[PDB]
Amino acid sequence: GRPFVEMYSEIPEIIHMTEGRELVIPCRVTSPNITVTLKKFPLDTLIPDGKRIIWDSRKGFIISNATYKEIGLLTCEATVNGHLYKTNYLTHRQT
Amino acid sequence: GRPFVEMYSEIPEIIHMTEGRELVIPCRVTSPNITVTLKKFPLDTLIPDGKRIIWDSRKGFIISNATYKEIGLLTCEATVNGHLYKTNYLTHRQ
Amino acid sequence: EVVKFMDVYQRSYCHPIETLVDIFQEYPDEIEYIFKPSCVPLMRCGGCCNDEGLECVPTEESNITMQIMRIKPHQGQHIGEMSFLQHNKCECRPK
Amino acid sequence: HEVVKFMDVYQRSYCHPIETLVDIFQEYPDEIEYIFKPSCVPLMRCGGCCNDEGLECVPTEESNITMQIMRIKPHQGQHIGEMSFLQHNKCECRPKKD
Repeated sequence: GRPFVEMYSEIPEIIHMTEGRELVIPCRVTSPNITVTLKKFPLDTLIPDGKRIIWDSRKGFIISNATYKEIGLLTCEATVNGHLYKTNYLTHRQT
Repeated sequence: GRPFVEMYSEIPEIIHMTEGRELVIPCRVTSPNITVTLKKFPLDTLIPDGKRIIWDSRKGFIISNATYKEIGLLTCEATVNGHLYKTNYLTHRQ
Repeated sequence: EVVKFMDVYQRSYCHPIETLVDIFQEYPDEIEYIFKPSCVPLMRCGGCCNDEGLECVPTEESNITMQIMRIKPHQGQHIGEMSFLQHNKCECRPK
Repeated sequence: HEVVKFMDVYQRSYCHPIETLVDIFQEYPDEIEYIFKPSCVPLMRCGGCCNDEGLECVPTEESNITMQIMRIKPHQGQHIGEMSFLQHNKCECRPKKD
């Protein structure tokens, strides 16, 4: 069913970020063969390349050297058996 | 078939006016018994009352002491033989 | 395609339009928190009267309540339900 | 329900192109000898928020639109002039500079 270990939340979880440091979007799933997509609102997609952006089933998406472009509403998406599931997060730099 | 002496133009004719004085929207028609309505964009129908707003088929609508409410896009409409005809004017101050 | 005169005139004339209003402008005394989002979509009078002596003003008003997140510098984030003013009808009148 | 839900408020306010009523003199500052009718035009322009005081919503992709405007010069007639305006097609939140 829902492949995400954590449950959906209507108000997005806040993630504190610091520019220039690692940023983790923690939408870990129950299996390495589930295909998960990462998007930034309104229309951007962040694709893992194994270097700057890494996907790890047990952790989520790991972005090195976060920048101002990663500040906003990020969403992980997965579809299991025709049903689309998601988890939303709001990244925020400390004042 | 058109009842208005002046012909329809896609670009409204400009009418220079002054608040407090007489404003004439010149949509005169060809015969005295043609029914003509006056509209203000967006939400108004201007009703002749014989005193402040007067209809004269040989001249147009004559408005005594036009107010800021008359500054805008005004349209005369008439339906003759099932066809709706319109003439547009745009009033402009100084 | 060139927009015809009558269409430009009708679409620009004084009327209620969706405007993105900054929350600080509406609540100038809420200075202890950072709001997310920092602005909200509201119907407000806008457009032109095509006469320098006239101005586009509201003639009927109402309220709308929206869920906003408030973050107190270093001390947590909470959802709040804030009320905002909208303009239902607009007219051109003397400055 | 009686309140606009957070996700809706956020998605509807975030930096994006929106119809904006712009004064023609702001776009054609060198043509103040005329009075234009209408005096303002509807244009897609970047608007909304970036939700971070150090960022601003700016255009990253633009194009042009042409519209018929009535141009009035005191005691010269008035003529229709097609005038072009800049429209924003895509926006982004970038750091503010000084």
